[PDB]
Order: sequence, then structure tokens, then C-alpha cells
Amino acid sequence: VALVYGQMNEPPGARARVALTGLTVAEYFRDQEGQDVLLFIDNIFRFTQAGSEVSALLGRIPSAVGYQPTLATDMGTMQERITTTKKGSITSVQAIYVPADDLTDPAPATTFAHLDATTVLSRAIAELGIYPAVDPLDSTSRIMDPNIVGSEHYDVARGVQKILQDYKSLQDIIAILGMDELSEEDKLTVSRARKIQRFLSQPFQVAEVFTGHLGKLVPLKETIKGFQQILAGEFDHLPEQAFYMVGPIEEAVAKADKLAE
Amino acid sequence: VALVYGQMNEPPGARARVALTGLTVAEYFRDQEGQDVLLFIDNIFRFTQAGSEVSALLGRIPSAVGYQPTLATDMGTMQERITTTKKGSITSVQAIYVPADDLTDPAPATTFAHLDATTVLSRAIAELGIYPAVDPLDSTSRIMDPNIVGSEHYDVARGVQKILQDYKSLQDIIAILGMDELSEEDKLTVSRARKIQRFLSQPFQVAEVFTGHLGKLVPLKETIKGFQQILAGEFDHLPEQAFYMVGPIEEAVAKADKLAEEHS
Amino acid sequence: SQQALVQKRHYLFDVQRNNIAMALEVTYRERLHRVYREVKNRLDYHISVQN
Amino acid sequence: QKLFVDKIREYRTKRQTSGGPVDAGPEYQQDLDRELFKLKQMYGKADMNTFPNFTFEDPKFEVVEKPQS
Amino acid sequence: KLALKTIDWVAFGEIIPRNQKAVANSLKSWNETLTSRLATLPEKPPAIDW
Amino acid sequence: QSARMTAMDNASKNASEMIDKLTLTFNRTRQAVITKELIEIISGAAAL
Amino acid sequence: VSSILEERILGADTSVDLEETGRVLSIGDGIARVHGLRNVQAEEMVEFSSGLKGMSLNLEPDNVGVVVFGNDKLIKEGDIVKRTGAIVDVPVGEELLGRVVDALGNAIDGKGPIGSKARRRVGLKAPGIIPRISVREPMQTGIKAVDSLVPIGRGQRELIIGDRQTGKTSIAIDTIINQKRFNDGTDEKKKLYCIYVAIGQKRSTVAQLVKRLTDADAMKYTIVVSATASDAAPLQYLAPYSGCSMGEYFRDNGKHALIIYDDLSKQAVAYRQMSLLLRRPPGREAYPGDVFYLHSRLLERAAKMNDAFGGGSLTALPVIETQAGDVSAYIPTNVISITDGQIFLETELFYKGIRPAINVGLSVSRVGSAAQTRAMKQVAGTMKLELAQYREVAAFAQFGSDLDAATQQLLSRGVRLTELLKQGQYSPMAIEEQVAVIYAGVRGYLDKLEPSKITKFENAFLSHVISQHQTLLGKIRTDGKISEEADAKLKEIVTNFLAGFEA
Ligand SMILES: Nc1ncnc2c1ncn2[C@@H]1O[C@H](COP(=O)(O)OP(=O)(O)O)[C@@H](O)[C@H]1O
Ligand SMILES: [Mg+2]
Repeated sequence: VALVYGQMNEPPGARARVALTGLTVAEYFRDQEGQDVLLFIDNIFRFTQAGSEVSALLGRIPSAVGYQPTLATDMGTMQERITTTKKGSITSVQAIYVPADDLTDPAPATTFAHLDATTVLSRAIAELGIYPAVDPLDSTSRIMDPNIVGSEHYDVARGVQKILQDYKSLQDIIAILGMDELSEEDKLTVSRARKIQRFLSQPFQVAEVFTGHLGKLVPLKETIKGFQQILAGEFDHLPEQAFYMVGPIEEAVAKADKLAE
Repeated sequence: VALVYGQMNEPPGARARVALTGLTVAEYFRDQEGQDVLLFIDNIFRFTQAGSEVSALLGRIPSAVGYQPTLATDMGTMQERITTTKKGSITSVQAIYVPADDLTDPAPATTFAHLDATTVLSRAIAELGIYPAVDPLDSTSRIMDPNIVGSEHYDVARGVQKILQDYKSLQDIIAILGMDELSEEDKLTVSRARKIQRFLSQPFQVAEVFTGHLGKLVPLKETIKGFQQILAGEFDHLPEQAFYMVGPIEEAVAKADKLAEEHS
Repeated sequence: SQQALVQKRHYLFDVQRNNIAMALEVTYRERLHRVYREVKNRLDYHISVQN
Repeated sequence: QKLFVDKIREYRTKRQTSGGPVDAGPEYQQDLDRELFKLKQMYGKADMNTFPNFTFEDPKFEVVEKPQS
Repeated sequence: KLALKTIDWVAFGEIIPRNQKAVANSLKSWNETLTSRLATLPEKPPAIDW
Repeated sequence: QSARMTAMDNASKNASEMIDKLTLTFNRTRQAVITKELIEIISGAAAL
Repeated sequence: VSSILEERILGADTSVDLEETGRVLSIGDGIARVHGLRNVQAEEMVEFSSGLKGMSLNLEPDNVGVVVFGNDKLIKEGDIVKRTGAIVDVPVGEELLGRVVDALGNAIDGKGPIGSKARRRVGLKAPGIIPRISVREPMQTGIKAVDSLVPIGRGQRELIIGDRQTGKTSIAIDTIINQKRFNDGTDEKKKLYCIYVAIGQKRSTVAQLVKRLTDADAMKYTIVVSATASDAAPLQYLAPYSGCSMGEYFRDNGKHALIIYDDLSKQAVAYRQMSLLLRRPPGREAYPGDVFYLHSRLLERAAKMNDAFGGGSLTALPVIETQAGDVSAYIPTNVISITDGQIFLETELFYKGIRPAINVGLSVSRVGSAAQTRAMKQVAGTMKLELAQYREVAAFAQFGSDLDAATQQLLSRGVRLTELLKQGQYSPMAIEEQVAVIYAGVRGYLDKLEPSKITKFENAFLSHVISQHQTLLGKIRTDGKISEEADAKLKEIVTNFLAGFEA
């Protein structure tokens, strides 16, 4: 790993162009090294903050919300330099700040326009308690198509998204009267969707100090089988806390046995 | 009492220098006479607004909402001269207009920063009919401290504010659904809250033309005793109409008895 | 059991005894702290007047 | 060494003018009296010599009694 | 100059009549407050230097 | 069922009234946000 | 008299020397366009002939914008402006302790001059990734809520964000008043030198603040630095950099120091005044561009130093107010983005009844369990997870959605821990009593006990444990972890006290 690090307390010429330094190093590891290389840019919103600060001072008219007029063009240059080419393969994970959970800020919107597979990390599901408070109902994928990944994976993913999106309007039905009048099947799908949403949480190995749990690794086929087994109706009787901080479905079985007896 | 008047007919340079005039009069009466002066400055937003008008003419770059960049420090110097010192005492009551009921406007915000006792004389509580419509939640004082005002006054005050905050959450629920969704605990909180919120209102001496009542001067211990009885819940049978424009709590008991007798 | 309660009858009176002893010792220590406070006040007043 | 030695000389001339604070005027003593008056406020009406100790109080805890145990 | 004998305060509850239970509560809470008032005070300040 | 129909009629009416009031304050807040952002952009381009 | 004479006539050198100057153009509103200084360096302390400093910014080919340190009546058009010759600097020592110091170095409190020794440049560069090491020490505040949900690290920055009049300065002074028991103790690692930079406040609030700290005997950690409202906008601008430079002196000597930046939004608005008077283009809410760079320098001057660089730490905690709780404003988004720890007060819990009014799930400490003691880590993680469960179940079951035994268990334990986290003003407690009382709250023994009775439970429980359990608390705080014999002993003492509480 090659580290390029510009601190957060440097003048904006040193906090915008340091992302470009990471791009240059990872381009050399992709251009003429001939190697599969991956680049982790955390956190490209200091780039846009730095551009807005110099554009305040350079003598350019402020654009929309207060950023530079050259936002989309400058970030288009520094996000189209970072893509895989025919010479080498480079994959770029980008930690991208949004200000106070405002996705309609133009710099996160144009950043959405540059990606391939985003992942929203909301806060509200951590007010719930799921960590990281990941929104997949706002997440995207170019990779998710029935020929690319499969039909089984695609259908269980769209089933999870369908039952979590229905749980929102159904929960707003709950919020006035309660769990009394929904239906048999309506209360059943509310509890099933809540059980899935608790099953989305997963203990990270690097975060064994925030929750204390050791943290596990889950392969892809196990995730497909676990969510297909929750949608298939196998686990309608286990409580919601049995699925909370688990890895595979066997860990949920073991935690249910620990809570019960 | 000395009087200085720079009223609203004046050009902005004049109104930007009236608080300075009355303040250096009262600052003479503090320093070189040693008296315990009162300083009644109405309405310090006119000072700040005259500053903004002049500064729009002075060619300075406009700051936030439409004011001057020197809103913090011009008002800073003018408010730091209004202070109680070793040489004498100033008790300065000052009325501070808010533009279009915005407390997030820069001049009321910095004036919240420069004060020792705020009182948010709101309007919505006058839509409800309570005069003065003092929002008491957003009104605080620096002196409320159990090592100063005593434990009894502090417990009664924080209980009153607790009951009114619970009433604000419950009036959200009431405004949607209605009062037939609350439990016994919630309804006793709502009833005690409406009783307290009517009992905060009193008739003043100067506003006897608008209302009908004479001027009620309520002592301190009767305020503590009345709100302590209403908070402890000894008045779960009087109507809330009996606590409106009352004063002392014996006047509330007498108004309820006279209401029952005129219904008799 | 009433025999057992008969045996324990030297606890209440001990609580009154050490209550009175602690109250009197606290009162004498308050005498000490108080005269320290006023002579402190005299000397600090003279020092502030000189300053 | 031009000016400051002249200032030294005037420090001598103000220093030689002892027997009270120099050329004071009445408002000097008035400011003394107001500062001394606030200093009278910060302790009360005590004396500058022969300090008092306290007023002898008496802790009186009432005797607990019982009819019968 | 204190002579203290601490008891476990269970037999203090087992020992009282119904007639003086409220006064025993008052004496117990007052003794708790007075022990805390003892505990808040250190023994003496140093002598005033001259 | 009669009193529940009455209570839900009155709650729908109160909710519709509060939707109307909150739509009015949403619109005035929207206009204030547009005017604020506009004054910031115009102040920047003028102080340039 | 004679000593005053000789110090006056020997101290001033009157050593005249040829010196760069320049006459003054427009002296507008604390800004002065100065023509002539063709060798002035950017952001330099320069000196107006009436005896008053200014700071040279905005070097342009026409003229230099010097912004004055104080009053504006004392400057005309056409007077000299002498270069001092160095960047603006703060006199720092350990004899500066316990003395209110006006923002440059000038101790305006009436207790003589400052006995400084170590002058320090105020605009210094913060340490890099190698001189820093991570948070290790548990920076305790005495607040139960802070030390049990958002604990601070000696080595860390953590906001106190809220709206006006919520208890943020009171949380900062609880944090100050806690650390007396670590100063007067034995370990140098525990001892505290703190710097309270009061930006843009009023002088009587700083005066009553010094009254509370002197009455609480705080004046050996504390260094109060007041840049009040009547002070000029560069004194309010430059004051937290001065407190940071004093904290950097203590840190680079190897003493654990902290800085409370009270009302940091006043620095932001004073720098807005400065930029709009020096005619820089305005950005958002008329704040210029580099306000984030301003607070980013100011707040990344603090993390734990390496073991080969003394081992001294700095704890930056800046206090910031929003308006109407709008976290999305420019200065709160910038200052949340630079910091990592942040304590959120919403205010509706202040009027609802919990004190200090941390409304909570918005507040987070990224260093987490690493900045706790071992006992508080062993006790208070399940408390945070339970409060998360309680908040979400009360939020959807506001009306009684479904009440099984589990939901009433969640609401019972949640309400009881909510009344655990209440705490009076200016009463900080040590870590061992916090471990004892959150042990009495989380590990059973309080779940069915009438939630109005929690406060008297607190008072009588602390009286019990301070009455005959001082050596056991010494075992808890000195052994680190709460041992298993101490665990079952706390179980027995809380059971005995549950009997004495239903006695
Ligand atoms: N733990 C507490 N118990 C009781 N009151 C508190 C507590 N913490 C804060 N307060 C209240 O907060 C107020 C002070 O708020 P402050 O910290 O000055 O906010 P700001 O600095 O924004 O004005 C005081 O009136 C005090 O009563
Ligand atoms: Mg404050």
C-alpha cells in the first residue's frame, strides 16, 4: 500500500491537489506497472471545499449553494482520470462526505453522477442502532443485473428492497393506530421486514471495540442463502434480536439458542 | 428620571446615537454620583437597524440577512458600556424588537448573547389570549440557581417548565388526534398545564384600559405558593377559566367560587 | 425472636449517643472555622486597603 | 541621555514633595471615600483592631422518648 | 474528640415501635445528613501566618 | 363504530387544516430560501 | 516608588533605530490601508504610533490591510506605522496559570504583570502523523452522561454543540471543576492545565465565571483568556489561537492540557467582519471561503503526542451554538466536519427535565471505548445499546403499538436510565462513583422502582458509598477494572441498599 496523506488543516491548494497525487500514484501502478491496483480516496468533499475556498479568493462569482462554478468540470477531470482502462485495472473506493445529511447538495449529486456502485451511509438506522446505518434503498449498482450476478442473487436483493420499501408506508400506517389493525399478512410482512433489517447489521472486525463483538466474515453464497431463507418463511418465529449482530444464518441460530435456552 | 428621545421620525444617524446618549447620562449617574440607576432603553433593534441603514449608505459590503459586518462589535461596545460596576449599579431593562418574529435574525441573536435575563414576549400565546404573551421556555435568567433563589422557587419553576414542555409534545398529539387518545397521566399533565398557563397571566396596572381588571401586584411568596399548589395538584376541580387574569391564587379560588355562584 | 430483639437493645441508644457526639464535634469545628474566617477577613481587608 | 534624566530629576522633585499625596484636590479624597465606602460594604461595620470571635450558640437536640417497646 | 460506634442499621429498623417510627425516620435521616456534614469538613485549616 | 367514524372524520378535518397551514409556511420558507441564496450570489458577484 | 523610578528609567532602552514605516490611507472601521510597507511579510504584527498593534493581512500591490487591535479613534490619516519585525506572538509560561489574560498576552485582571518566559508564535503549524499518537487517556468530565456515552480522550477534540441557553458552558465548567481532584493528587499524568478561551462574550459573564472557578478553587489548571464583546474583532479572531499556543506549550513540554473554546461562532462572525471590511468576496451566509481552514487549523492543533516527544496531550473542546437547532448552517457543518467527538444538546430535553440536556443519538465520540476506564467500559456499553433500543421502541410505540413484556421492559429500563443520567449543575463526581451508580442502574436492582424516586436513590446511594465505602472505591479506581469480588460486593451493597431504600 502506498499512502498519500494531506491533512485537513492545510491551505486549499494542498487539500484539493492531494487527491490528484493519489490519482497519479495509482495511475502509475495501473499505466505501466501492469497490475490490478485499488485506490481508497477518503474523503472527497474536502476537494470541493478547497475549490470553493480558492474560488471565493481567486475572484470568481459564487455559483449555486456557494461552491465554485467549475465544480462539475473540475471534479469531472479528477473523477474521469480515475477509471479502469485497457492497459490496467484500477478500482477506486471513495469515502465522500455530505454536509449534515443533505444529498441534494450539488457536489454529492455530481459525485453520484460519477460513480458506478454507491452505498448510502445514513444516520437514521443508527438512531435505530444498525451499524453502519446503510441505506440500500438509496444505494445503486451498475453491477446488479440478472446476467451479471445471477437470477437468484438479483431476486433475493429485489425482494429485500421490496419488503423494506413496503415497510416504510406500512410503518406510517402503524404510527397512528399501532399493531392492532394491519392484517395477518400485513403484520407478518412488517415483522419479516424488521427481521431482515436487523439481519443487515454485521460486526466488523476493525470495530470490535465499539460494540465489543469479535466480528465475522460472510461469503456471498451464505448471504444469498440467509436472506432467501428469511424471505422463504423459515424464521418467522425467532425474535428480532436473534438476527441483530450476526454473520451467517448459523450465528443467528446460535444466538437464538443462547437467548432462549 | 431623565429622558432621552430619538424617536422613529429621525434620520438614521440620529437613531444610531440615542442609546449612547441616554447611556452616557446613566453612566454619569453611576460613576460620579454612585447611585443605583435604572436604565429603560426601548427598543435596541432600532439602534441596530439605524446602523444597518447608515452602513448601506456607508459603502460597506452587506453581511448576512441585510445588516452590516459590524453588528457584533458596534452593539458590542454599546452593550458593554451598559454594565453594573464597582462604582455603582445599573439595572437596565431594554426592549429589543425582533423583525418578523425571527429569533434567528442576527441582531436578536447577538442580543441573546449579550444579556443576563431574557423574556421572549411572544405573540402566539396572545393568539391564545394570554397577556403578556411571554414564552417562558425560551425566557431564562442567569440568576435562577438553587444556590441563589432557594430550593423551593427552583423546584416550582422547573416543574412548571416540565409540565409546559410535556404539554407542548402532547398538544402536537392533541392537534392531530384529540384529547381522547391520552391516558390518565397525560390528561392530568394537560389539565395542570392549561391551569398553569392561564395562571401565568395577570392583569397589569397600565393595561387596565384593554382588560377590565385592576392592577394586580403579586408578591413573590404568593407566586411560589400558587404555582406550587397548582403543580402539586390540589386544584383538580377548578375550571381553567378561573385562572385567567387573576393574580394571587386566592383570587383564583374566589373567581371559581363566584363562577359557581353566578351559575347558581 | 422476642429474646433476639431483647438482646439487640443497645443499638438505638448508641445511635442517639454518637449522634449527639457528632453534632457537638461539628459545632466546635464550626467555631474553629468561623474564627479563622473572621480573622482572615480582617487581614485581607487591611491588605486590600493598602493595595 | 537627553530626556529620561530630566524625567529622573522630576521623579526626584515629586519624590521630595512628601508630607501627603501631592497637589491632590478634593476629588482625590472623594474617590478615596467612595472606594473606602465600597470596601466598608464588603465586610460590614467591624473594627480595624481587636477582632471579635463569634456569638456563642447552643446545639439543642430534643430528647427522643417512647411510651413502651 | 469523637467516640463513634457504627451499627448496620437493620436492627435499627427491627428495634423501633410503631409509636416512634416517624421520629425514628427523622432521627435516622438527620443522623445520615449529620454524618455527611461531618464527612464534608476537614479537621482544621492551617494557622494564619504572620 | 358510530363514534369511531365521527372521531376519524374530525381527525381527518384537523389533519387537513394542519396540512394547509404547514403548506403555507412551507411555501414562505421556500421563497425565503430562494431569496437568501439569490442575495448571497448577487452580493458575491457585486463585491467581486 | 524608587524601585518604580529605576525600573522606568532602566527598562525602556530608548534605542532609536532606522525602521521601515509607511503612511496610512483610509482608516475605515478598524481596517487601515497602509501605503509604503514594501518589505512587510504577510500576517505580521505592526504598530500604530499611538501605541497600538495591528495585524497586516491582505498584502496588495497598492497597500497593506492592517486590521487594528483595538479602538479606532486613536488613528488618523497620515501617521506612521512601524514594523515590529516578527509574527504576532503570545507570551506563555507556567506562571501564567490562574490569571485572566487579554487575548494577546495582556493580563487584564488587576493582579500585576505576567511573569512569562517563553514567547511563542501564534500561527504555528500543527504536528504531523508521526509526532502524534492516538488517544489513550480517559479524559473524564464528571458528567455521568458524557463519561458514560460520549467519553473524552486526553488527545482529542470534541464539540459541545447545541442551541442558545442549553447548558453548554455549564458542561464545560463541569469538565473544568472535575479535574481539581487530579491536579492536587500525585500522578503528573492526571494533572490538568486548561485554557478557557471566552470569545465574544460579555465581561460580567467572564467575571462570574472566574468567581465560580475561584470559589470552586480551580485556579491552577485554569487559564482564562477573555476576548469579550468590547474588544476588537481581531482580538476575538486571534484569541483561540492564543489559547491554542499556550496549550501547545504545555503539550510540547509534556503536560496534559486542554482548551475550551467558548462561543467559537463568535470567532467565525468576527472573522466575517474582518473579511467583509478588508473587502474579500463573501461566500455563504456572508462568511468567506476559508472559515473551514480557520477552524481546521485551530482544531487540528490537538492530539496525543508521541512517547518520544514528551507524552503531553491536548484536548480541544469548542462550544458552538446553532440558531433554531439548524445543524445545516455553514459554521456548524464546518466545525462538525473538522472535529470528531461532538456532544449534541437538543433543548427540549432541557425543558423536559434531564440535566445536562444531552439529546443524544446525534452525539457521538469516534474514539469510543478507547477513552474510558476499564470499569466504565465493562459496565456502560450495554447501557448505550439499551438506550438505542429504548429510543426506537418509544418512537414507534408512542401510542401503544404493541406492549408485550419485552417492550415494557425496554421502556422501564430506558426511563430508569434516563433518570440516572440527570445530574445537577456544578457537581461533578469521580469515575468510581459513576461506575457504582451505573452498576446500580444497568445490572438490575432499579428496574421496578417508581421512576420519580431515582433522584433520592442517587442522593442516598452516594451518601451510603461515601459514608462507609471509601477504601472499596479506592480499590475500584486504582485497580482499574472492577474485579469479580468487587463485582459481587457491589451486587451485595446495592441489594442491601435496595432493602434500606425500601426501608
Ligand atoms: N446539570 C444542570 N443542572 C441544572 N441546570 C443546568 C445544568 N446544566 C446547565 N444548566 C442550566 O444551563 C444554564 C446555563 O447555560 P449556558 O451553559 O450558559 O448556555 P449558554 O452558554 O449557551 O448561554 C443555567 O441557567 C443552568 O440552570
Ligand atoms: Mg456560553
